[PDB]
This record gives sequence, C-alpha cells and structure tokens, in this order.
Amino acid sequence: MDIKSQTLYLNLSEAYKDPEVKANEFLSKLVVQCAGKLTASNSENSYIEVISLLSRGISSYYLSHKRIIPSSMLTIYTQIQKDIKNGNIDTEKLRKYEIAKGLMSVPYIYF
Repeated sequence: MDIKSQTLYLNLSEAYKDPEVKANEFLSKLVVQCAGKLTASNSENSYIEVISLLSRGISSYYLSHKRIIPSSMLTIYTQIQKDIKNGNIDTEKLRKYEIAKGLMSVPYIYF
C-alpha cells in the first residue's frame, strides 16, 4: 500500500493485535483479511470498496452482536472516514462506486 492506506492498514495490524480484538477473532481476522486488502492499495478502487465497507464495517459488526470496541476498533473506521474527508482517499472514485452502492456515511463519528 501507499502511505494513505499505510497507516490505516498499519493501524489495522496494530489494532488487530488489540488484546480485546485478539479475543475477538472475528474482529482481528477481519482486520487481518482487510489488512491484506490494504497491501494491494495499488487497487485503490478495490481498497475503495473495502474502504466503503471499512468506515461502516468495523462498526457494522454491532447489530445483533453487541460488544465494546477497543480503541483500535474505532479509530480505523473513523480514520477511514478522515482519510476520505481529509483527501487521503480518492473519494472521487469512492464517490462513483458509492453511488452504485448506495452506502452510508456514518455522521456519528466518535473520533
């Protein structure tokens, strides 16, 4: 991955090692699998997709499966949204792909 996805990715790895994520194999595994999805950031359009699923994914796990969220399990998705708003991501593409997806935009960011 480039720099943009680097810290978000690196943050993913750093997070996946979150002691309250280690316990949550589903949370770490997703950060893991997702982590690998960042490597190929060259496919920013492909990372844009997982990027569209990230900003809401790490928080989408709630629903019928309530939990806590260990720091590194909120800053990533948020970072993902900050990267977007900050102009780290080519949200122009995400913008086109998000249209075809009709996704969310989590305006409740808990930083």
